[PDB]
Amino acid sequence: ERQELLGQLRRKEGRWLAWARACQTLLKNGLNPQTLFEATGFEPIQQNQITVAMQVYDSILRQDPPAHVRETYQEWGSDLLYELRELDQEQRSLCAQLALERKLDADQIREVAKATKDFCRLPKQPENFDRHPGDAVAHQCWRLAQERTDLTERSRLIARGLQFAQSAGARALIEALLL
Amino acid sequence: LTYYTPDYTPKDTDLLAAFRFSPQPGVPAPEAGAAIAAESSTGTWTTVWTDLLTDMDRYDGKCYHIEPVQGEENSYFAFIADPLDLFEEGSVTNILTSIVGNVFGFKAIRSLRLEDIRFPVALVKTFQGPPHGIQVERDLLNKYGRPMLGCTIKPKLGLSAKNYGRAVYECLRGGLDFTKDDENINSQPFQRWRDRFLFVADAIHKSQAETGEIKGHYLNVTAPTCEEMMKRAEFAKELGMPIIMHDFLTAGFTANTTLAKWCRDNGVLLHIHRAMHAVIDRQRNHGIHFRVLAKCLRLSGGDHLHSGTVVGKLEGDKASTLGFVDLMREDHIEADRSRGVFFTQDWASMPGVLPVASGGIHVWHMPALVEIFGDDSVLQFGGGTLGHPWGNAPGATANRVALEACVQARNEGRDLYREGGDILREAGKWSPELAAALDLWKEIKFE
Amino acid sequence: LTYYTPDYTPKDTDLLAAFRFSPQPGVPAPEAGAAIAAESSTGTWTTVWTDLLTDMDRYDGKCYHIEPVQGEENSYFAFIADPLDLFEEGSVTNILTSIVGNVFGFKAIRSLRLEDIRFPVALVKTFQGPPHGIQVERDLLNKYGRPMLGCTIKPKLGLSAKNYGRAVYECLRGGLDFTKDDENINSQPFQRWRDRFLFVADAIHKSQAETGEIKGHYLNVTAPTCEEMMKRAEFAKELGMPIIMHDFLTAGFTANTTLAKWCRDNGVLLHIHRAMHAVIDRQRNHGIHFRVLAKCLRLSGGDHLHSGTVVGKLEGDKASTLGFVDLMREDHIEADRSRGVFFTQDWASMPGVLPVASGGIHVWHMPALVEIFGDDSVLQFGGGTLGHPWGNAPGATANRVALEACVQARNEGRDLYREGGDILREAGKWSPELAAALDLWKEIKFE
Amino acid sequence: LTYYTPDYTPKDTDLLAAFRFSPQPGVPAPEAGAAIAAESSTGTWTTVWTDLLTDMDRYDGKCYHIEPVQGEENSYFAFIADPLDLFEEGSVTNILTSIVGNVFGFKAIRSLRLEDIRFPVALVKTFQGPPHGIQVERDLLNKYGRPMLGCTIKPKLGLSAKNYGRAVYECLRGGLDFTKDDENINSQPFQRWRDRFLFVADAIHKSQAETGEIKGHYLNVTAPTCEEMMKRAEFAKELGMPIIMHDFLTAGFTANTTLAKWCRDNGVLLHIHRAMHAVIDRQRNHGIHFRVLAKCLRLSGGDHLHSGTVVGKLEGDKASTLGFVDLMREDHIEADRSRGVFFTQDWASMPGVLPVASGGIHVWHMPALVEIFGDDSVLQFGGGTLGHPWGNAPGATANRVALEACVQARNEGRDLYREGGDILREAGKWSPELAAALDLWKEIKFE
Amino acid sequence: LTYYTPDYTPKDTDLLAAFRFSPQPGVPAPEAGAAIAAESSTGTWTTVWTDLLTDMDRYDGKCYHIEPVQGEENSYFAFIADPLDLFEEGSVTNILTSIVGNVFGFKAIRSLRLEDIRFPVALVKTFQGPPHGIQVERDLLNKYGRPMLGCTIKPKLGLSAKNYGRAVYECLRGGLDFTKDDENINSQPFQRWRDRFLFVADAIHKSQAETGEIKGHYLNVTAPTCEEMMKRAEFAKELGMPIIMHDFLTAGFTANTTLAKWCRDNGVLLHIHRAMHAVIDRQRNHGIHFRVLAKCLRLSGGDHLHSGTVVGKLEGDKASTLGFVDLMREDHIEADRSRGVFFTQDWASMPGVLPVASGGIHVWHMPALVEIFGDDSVLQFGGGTLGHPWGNAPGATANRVALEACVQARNEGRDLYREGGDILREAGKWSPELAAALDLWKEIKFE
Repeated sequence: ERQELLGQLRRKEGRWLAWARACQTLLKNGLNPQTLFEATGFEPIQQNQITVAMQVYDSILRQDPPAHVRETYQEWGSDLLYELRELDQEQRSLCAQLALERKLDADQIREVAKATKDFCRLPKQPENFDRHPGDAVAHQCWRLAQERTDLTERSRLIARGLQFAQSAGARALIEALLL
Repeated sequence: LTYYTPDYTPKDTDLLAAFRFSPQPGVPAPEAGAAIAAESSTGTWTTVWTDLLTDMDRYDGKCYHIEPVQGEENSYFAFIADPLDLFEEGSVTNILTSIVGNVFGFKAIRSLRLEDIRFPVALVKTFQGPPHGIQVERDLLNKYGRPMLGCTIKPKLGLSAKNYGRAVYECLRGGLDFTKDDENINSQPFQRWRDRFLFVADAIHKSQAETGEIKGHYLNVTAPTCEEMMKRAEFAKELGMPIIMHDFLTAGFTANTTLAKWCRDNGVLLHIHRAMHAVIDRQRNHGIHFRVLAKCLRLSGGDHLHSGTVVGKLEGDKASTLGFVDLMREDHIEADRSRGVFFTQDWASMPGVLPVASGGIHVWHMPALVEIFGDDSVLQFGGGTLGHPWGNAPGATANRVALEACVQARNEGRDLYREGGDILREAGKWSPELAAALDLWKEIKFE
Repeated sequence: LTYYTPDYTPKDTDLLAAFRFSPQPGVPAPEAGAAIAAESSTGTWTTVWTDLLTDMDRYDGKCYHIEPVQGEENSYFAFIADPLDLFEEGSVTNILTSIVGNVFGFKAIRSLRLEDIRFPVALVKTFQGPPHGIQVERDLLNKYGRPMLGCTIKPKLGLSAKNYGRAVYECLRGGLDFTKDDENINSQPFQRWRDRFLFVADAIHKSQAETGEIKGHYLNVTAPTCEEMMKRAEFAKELGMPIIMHDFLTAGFTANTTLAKWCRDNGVLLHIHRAMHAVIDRQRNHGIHFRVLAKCLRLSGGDHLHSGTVVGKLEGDKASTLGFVDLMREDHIEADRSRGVFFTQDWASMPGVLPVASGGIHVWHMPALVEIFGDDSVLQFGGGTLGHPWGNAPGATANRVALEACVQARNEGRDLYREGGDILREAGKWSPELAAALDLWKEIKFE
Repeated sequence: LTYYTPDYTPKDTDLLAAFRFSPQPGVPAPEAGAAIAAESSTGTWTTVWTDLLTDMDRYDGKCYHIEPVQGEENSYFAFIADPLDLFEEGSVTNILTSIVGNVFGFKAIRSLRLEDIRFPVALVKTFQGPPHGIQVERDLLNKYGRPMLGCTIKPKLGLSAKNYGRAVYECLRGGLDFTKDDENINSQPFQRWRDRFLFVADAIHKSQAETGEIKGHYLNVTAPTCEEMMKRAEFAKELGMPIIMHDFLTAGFTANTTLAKWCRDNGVLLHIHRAMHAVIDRQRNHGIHFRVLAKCLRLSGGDHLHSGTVVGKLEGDKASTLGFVDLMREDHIEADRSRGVFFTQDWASMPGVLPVASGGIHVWHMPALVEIFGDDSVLQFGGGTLGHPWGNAPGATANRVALEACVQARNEGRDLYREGGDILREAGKWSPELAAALDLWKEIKFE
Repeated sequence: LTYYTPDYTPKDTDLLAAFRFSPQPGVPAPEAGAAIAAESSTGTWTTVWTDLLTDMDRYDGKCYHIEPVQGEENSYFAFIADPLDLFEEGSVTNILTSIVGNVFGFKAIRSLRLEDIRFPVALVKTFQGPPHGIQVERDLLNKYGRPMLGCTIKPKLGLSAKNYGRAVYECLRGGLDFTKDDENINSQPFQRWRDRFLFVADAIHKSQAETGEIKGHYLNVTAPTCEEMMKRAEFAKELGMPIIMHDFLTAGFTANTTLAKWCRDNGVLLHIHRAMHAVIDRQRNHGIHFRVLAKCLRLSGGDHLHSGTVVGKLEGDKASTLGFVDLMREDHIEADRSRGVFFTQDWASMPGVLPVASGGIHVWHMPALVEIFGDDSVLQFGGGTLGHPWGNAPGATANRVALEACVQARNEGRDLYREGGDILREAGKWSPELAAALDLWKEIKFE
């Protein structure tokens, strides 16, 4: 079924999707994981890295990314989208648009994706709050920053602790702290 | 005895351990806290002839806090602090000996439970660490997308050399990743430790020859003497077995640290069975928590660790179990009381231990499992009454099909806690073994 | 699950262990007993493909009791039974792993406490035993009429080479038989393990040269690795120290059995410091009893054993301790529930372990101390606030005078538990140090 | 290349090293600083194919500062930062290999000098440390109030087995504390290493027999092969010599640390003679500083280490030496640019190394010496033309008399930098050897 | 001090070393030369009591020259000598310790640079030599007509076991002869030290299975202690790797001589990385020259040696490198000042070390490379920005193709310094990878 479709893999031609579309279709030839990299040139660790955000891109065709979140997102967020594998269809594009409007060092959303995973588990959302990474982070300090007692380990969440400009509730609840 | 809460500005190294504390009545609370602080080191200001000359004030284990338990009668959390120099490099035994060796049961309080421990960056770095990382273990095993598979060989006993090893070959050729001995198949005179190792070894080798996947069995080396332990380990390396299993708490930390340093020396993966744990960690008012053993056993290194599962447990207990699952894969962890992590602990690139759950779980629990442990874990089977009425190798094949379909359907993005039963139903449409697995149990516990 | 009370005539070998048992309500009692019996071996009749073919009925751990506790709500001891072949020769670790490794906390009962253990004659004989007998230890030490003397060097820390060495010399010379270093005085970077051994060794050496009595110090060899342990032990034999001390429960039974076999191999006496023995044995509904550790630690041999004392304790507790205290020196022991010995146990000439008591005891309890432990024991001092203003060596001299007068006045036949105070008081008539000891405390507790 | 000064908030572990930096003209300054930062790790962001898939941003050695030198043309101090994971536990060799292995001479700048290095508390605790502390060395030597004494045996060569050992006998009999040979003395075919060790050993033993003070002379073990080195060093251990001397920089840290680990594994002192430390630290624009080297030596684990003296040197240079002199006795040191401490450094109870000064110093320099090094040091003699025209034994005796009488001046309270000449004048009134020492030189350099 | 120029008739053994010498003003020139001669051995005629009985005149290090530098202010090379007996057999450490250990920075002269060294025939035939010759290395590798190929892996970190193992496959398979990791790669927390070896080893073995050429990787064994070093190096031989790499100057000559004697003992080739060289050899007035390290490192044997390259430096400096480049291959070398050879040196059939150049040179310098090092060398790649935009294995093939064609061109007789660009242009006419190599750079630096 495949003639000369590995030469583009061999020559390293294509941005990033011409790698992943190719490897996923090619994986149903008969060769195992230790055969496609035993020639073309693809480490197993990375062979799986782009062997999922393939399917995360299949997952994020819920909303259309409005031509400002797909320009340089054609072959980027490799480990960024690789690590998110426990998100809710309703947040996979919502966490990615945060990662492309925040511009931090490539692996930083592994920690928000755990507290977000915990946020979409409690039988019922908290009232005057919504399900989002911006709110989860803001509500993450409630069971952390608030739990804290000292100004040394309680004033470090004045920027990363909140920054949920997507929920007034958290902003209205983060007012009695200027004490 | 004035160490009650002098606010201390608790510091970088500091060994900040905590305690679930319950006095006997007729005892004021912070005096008993400073009693803990004095009993931890240099008891109760023991009067010497030099106390008028020199002040012993460099090594005081020093309490600084008191806070009553939310929703409890006569109990509070005391935060202890021990500066640096009370501990040896290399030892977890010295850690436990210094902290809790005599402090419990000092006939003033009713009960006491060592709940948590903070390990500093300047003590974490001087230990051995695990023999291999999660990364390095996946590197040696080429298992890159899914959790690892395992079952326990049944029955326990009366199932001798050819019996046991060729049952291992059948149950492993069915498609699993690992098989283990249980805790008590040491060198017992119906089944000598020699030939079990030989036959299990040959079974692994022929199974690697057929299936083309790297395979392994958890060999038990729980030994009476340390020389017996090193001898059985050296035979395990002589025939090239990738992993050995060794219980930690009954064998002891000196044997375990020695065996871990050996596994670093020869490059063999290391499994730990948490036998005899329920003696110490069950009651909610007296003992130590399994979390403290989990951090200490990440230090005295191991590559695997039984941790148990969450099936129908209480919500806060499930959150606590997730808490100390998170204490051994992440290397920078914040502090949640409701998950039971009282301290913000760094690990300074120690490549933490894989957890592995083993309870009475069949395949319908599998869509919960990949929902809970994510990807970085090993999953067990074969505990209770789950004898496959077709066979053990068909059971292993059905297990492999089940986990492959579950990992791929989690990759599908279908919220697999909700639809995992239907996932397995469409998965068994061509595999008759998985159809039998559908037939033998059910999943209508809850949504 | 039909292993309730089938009598079956409990037999010679049989490993007849017992349990203090407390269910959660909604549980019938003997079904939970057979649940203990099934969880001890081959859990809950796990269904296999050979069941219909072969009956697994040679290694079942059937119980034979259900007796409610006299004076307790929901509490009745259950006598189990495990035949022979579930246990390895040489190991106490396999004993604990087989009996209580997973049985506790199986989420059906409220609580469970391993209370007692019967060891058969055909398993007792295959272990190492202690390195030396009470007989043999007296033979090596020439201490033939009195209990042995000991104090703890105070303070705990900040008391380095010379400071720790010179202090030991005075305390030892004063007239004691032994001294023991701080439990957590392992190789900590303010006090390296090298020079403490060198100075204590020289200290003891010089002491003997002067006093003409065989002397010794309890050297601590609690080590991280087993190779560190063997290295420190080999240095302890290189300079000729008669005894080493080593805590058992945090270091672990594999290290302890190895070290005991080493002490047999080189002929050195062996002390064991019960460290963290309350984190398991304190609560009266959950854990194991210290008695079971005492029998297991007589097996994985040791020549001494901290056992604590009876000063103002409860009557049944005092008797309980005595019960287990006489369940080691004797080699043929009957069964008393009120002393806590549930089984009639033989030892087949194992020369059992000396006990040694260490609590907050001054000389006033000297008459009572001997009155309790008779002659075959070691007695400690220096725990709490008993700093002798005159001096540590005057304190040791007063101690020696006190014990000599107490042993001789017990030989006088006058009630030592009635005329104790008078004896000591009258004795101090020429020794001013003992007169200061009379001055510093009192014994008007009772008759 | 954007790492210029992004302010970084420099952190706890961070390995904050500094540099004396001088570009070639036509080079902008912070680009060359980020060139240092890139050359320290992952050079100039080496183009790769995984750079468009993964950002390599966890291990960047990251510069953050620029500050021009006060009173210098075309030079500034750059503060580098390397986070944690670029360094192995146990190695100083990996430290030097990572920091300065290729960074110097990269053909863009004129010159570069590694000036300082701040070790973290989570990396300096994982090293061995010295074999013995200043405390522990005084404990083994019973020298409690005064600095230690030493002379070099003269001449260097042609002074064979009976000559050398018996020559040290007189010197050691005189009253000195130590007597070490010069670097060039290893196993050279006019003087085989065997018999020098034997005769020096016998001289030490007979001198201890006569004088009653613990004695010991440095025994160079600088060896070609590690096996040979250990072999010759082993002899000393068997002959019970308390200390061995071994040069560090020509023999190598690899062979040094290994020997240092064996030094604390047998309990023997350690003498590190800084040989070849002028052709790597002399020029003020290119090299590494002795201070940095000194820190590394402390990490290795040496007891003594030649640190030279201040006799008529420049004020800032004298202070500089003093600044680094304390950088190895104190364990918590602040930061002075004029002294040397560029960044505050903790040591976490590493018991730092004794310094020892060896220059062309006679006894009139002795009232400066105890003025400078206080009490915690060793003092040398015998460098230049100071052949005592009476004799070596008398000369040594005179030296001891001087220091002994001097140390009294320090305790007296006479400001001994001012009156030390008159102190020696009243000291020589009964000792004729010290009177000859008064005769042979003078002290009127300055007040 | 009379050793100025007494013409000496400089002899056969004589250790005739030289010096680049620069006084401070106010110093007469030959007195400072005799000061060097006295400081080298038995300093400044140190007085003694046997100076009027025996004349110390057998071991003096008198000089025999004082010629001013052609084209320099205050700079004249001195020719000091040292007869035989100041040096141990087997040691380079003793050589450096005797010659330059304290001579530099003796506060009389401004600066001093150890420029050259003559090794006698009765002292250069008593050292181990290299483990294998150039001949013997070609014998073990079957590489008979061309220089060997090698490209350092990139990135420098974050590129772990399987990722750093599979990446070596392409680089090696593509067609190279060797690959080598950088100094900073030793045992780190982000990448074990044994794991990497295993993966790397396997890559080599499978690549030998496919290509049919003997292949190898330069494994780094820079270790903290000696035991660890030997231990890690021992594993390499067990796995069967043909060569190990080990930096010399930071690890130290004792470790290096021991490792070289080990490589003779097991027959493994030996690579040396010249890390930390630029600290010592860069400035033209102070230090030692890399040439002296090159001769000393030919003695303390090694089979390879990084030596750099003459890409486009000054002609005067270019020749200098060549001068020291022929101080290993040849075994009978004349003396050129404009080349480095200050005195003719024999080697008595020591089979000298292969050089290897590693700079920012791509395939454009390949034609020139063959022009300089002839045939007996190894050539490196991958330093700066030369990431092949096709791939590393296409780059490897291109590299081999280039050198291969280049070698042929040189063999043809076309004066390849002139036409080498056109040679590569006709070479890339069928290889597209070499055409990309033509595309990415250029050669129009000069004719």
